[PDB]
Amino acid sequence: PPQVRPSIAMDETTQGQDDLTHKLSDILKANINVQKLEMDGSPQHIIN
DNA sequence: GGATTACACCCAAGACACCAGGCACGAGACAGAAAAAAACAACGAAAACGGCCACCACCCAAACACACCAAACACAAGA
Repeated sequence: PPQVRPSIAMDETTQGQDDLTHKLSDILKANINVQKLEMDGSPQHIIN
């Protein structure tokens, strides 16, 4: 939940996500990129 | 090859990504691969020349005998 990775406020209008949130976003991007290889051309040096 | 190295408290100071090559789409060229034909192997049909049996005659093989030579028990010699 967001409690484990809360955001914060820089100057009254700004927020950066916690490290875990950006890490989870990167994991999601990696997952979707994986689901973009077994659906089309993939010369075995991109799947790995 | 990692992993740990006093405890509490105070203050100040700076940053809170910018910018550059990859995915998609965006089009050519030999290579990844597919289609064809002509000189590659064989077989059917004709021609005549090489192969088989005669005919054939002169040259090599066997018998007879010659003289000649190699050879083998033993009467004699010998230590």
